[PDB]
Amino acid sequence: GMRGLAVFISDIRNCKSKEAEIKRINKELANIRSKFKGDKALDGYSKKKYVCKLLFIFLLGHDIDFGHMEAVNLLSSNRYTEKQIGYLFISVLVNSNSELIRLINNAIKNDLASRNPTFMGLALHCIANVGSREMAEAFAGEIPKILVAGDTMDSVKQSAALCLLRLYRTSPDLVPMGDWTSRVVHLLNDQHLGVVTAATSL
Amino acid sequence: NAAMVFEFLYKMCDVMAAYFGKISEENIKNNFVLIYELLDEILDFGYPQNSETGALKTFITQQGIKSQ
Amino acid sequence: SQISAEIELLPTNDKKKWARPPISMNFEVPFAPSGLKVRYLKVFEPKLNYSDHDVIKWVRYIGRSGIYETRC
Amino acid sequence: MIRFILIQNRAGKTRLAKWYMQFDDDEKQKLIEEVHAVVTVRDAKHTNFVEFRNFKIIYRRYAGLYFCICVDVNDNNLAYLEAIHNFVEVLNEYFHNVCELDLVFNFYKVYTVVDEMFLAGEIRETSQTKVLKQLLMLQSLE
Repeated sequence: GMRGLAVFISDIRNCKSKEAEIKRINKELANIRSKFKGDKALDGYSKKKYVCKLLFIFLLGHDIDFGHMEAVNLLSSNRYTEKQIGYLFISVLVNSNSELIRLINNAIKNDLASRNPTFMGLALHCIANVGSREMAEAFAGEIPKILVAGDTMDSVKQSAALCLLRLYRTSPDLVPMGDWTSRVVHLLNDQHLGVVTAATSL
Repeated sequence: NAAMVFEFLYKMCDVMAAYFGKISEENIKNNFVLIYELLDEILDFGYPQNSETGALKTFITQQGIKSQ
Repeated sequence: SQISAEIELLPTNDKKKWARPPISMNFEVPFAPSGLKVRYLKVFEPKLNYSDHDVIKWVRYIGRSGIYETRC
Repeated sequence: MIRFILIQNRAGKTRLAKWYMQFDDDEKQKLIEEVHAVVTVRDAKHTNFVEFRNFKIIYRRYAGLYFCICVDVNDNNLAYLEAIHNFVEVLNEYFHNVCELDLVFNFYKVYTVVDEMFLAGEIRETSQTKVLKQLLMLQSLE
């Protein structure tokens, strides 16, 4: 469980007119800025709490322009929850940067070189929920490599089908038609039923 | 008569201001019956009858809700 | 904060004495030196009838330093 | 395809904004405001399939929430309404009760449920028991 979010949102909800809310949110932003700069904030859980608080600050209706490198740093972790929060933050906040996009692509490429459905599914959701030219360029030939008749679980198969759908919807010219059509077509006859749903959509 | 409608609207605005202060969503919502009674009394069949405060007080028995 | 300065002096003859000018400092602080503090600021409008709490209010203090002289 | 999913309230606050296509900065707020204005006026004795601009939304009331999926013109109507109901029932059996407080205090869990059953603009999964099993199996693992 997480303790900082409960108290933070509880405080910010039962607030007065926008003046008090703005004062509280700016105080929290200053506190999180001080915590991010220096100090012994190497613990992953503290970064989790700060990133979640900042995400709620953004979703409340205020603009956020910092706390992005320290948030994409969460991806390189073994804890599932940290990866989930990092992927959610990347999906919610999108910025056009050279080093940041390259780092995100490297993290996702490392993620896809795994052997568990959870990490692959999270990476696929991160790819498909935003969409970008860089993601399509660096993963045009990787999603079909998942969808091809390899030893993959059903959930990652559905995720890959929908991710390829999204990439084709956003990057039509970057999707080939190699020797995987004969696999996707026969994938529609596969067992399970959600897999048939994703294959039918694609 | 074009000016008569505007004059009647101004008189109704003054009556509402004297009754429950400034016109707001909450004041209108909380005083539906008062508003219906006021429109029934001040106006009938389209003839804007007298809207004097003394004359309107006798014909109106509803009291509005005030929220400051 | 502590600053230690060693000032070499020319031989000279006499009557210099450095004239002992005062110590001058420049600063600004986020509070009123006179102690003035805003207690309340309410805006009431009878016609429009908007809530006073809905008015966004920002109050900040900047106390500039004039001639801050300390004899030495 | 699904354009966006919203979970609004009676007042107008957006408890979950999930867009599946690139909108502008003020365009999102304008869309939310006009969707709220369209939905709030209607009542139970009305069609749930209200069209606006070049799209159509599928609004469904639940306690104090207005679930709304905006689909394309040619997309089916009833299927996405029942997808909304399925999503609501998965939330109901997940939190053991759906309410604004749980959505506010557990926004990331709501996001992961939405991405579990609504991915890339289409319907990722159509079942409740299997989604719940896969989510519980991915909840004890930390």
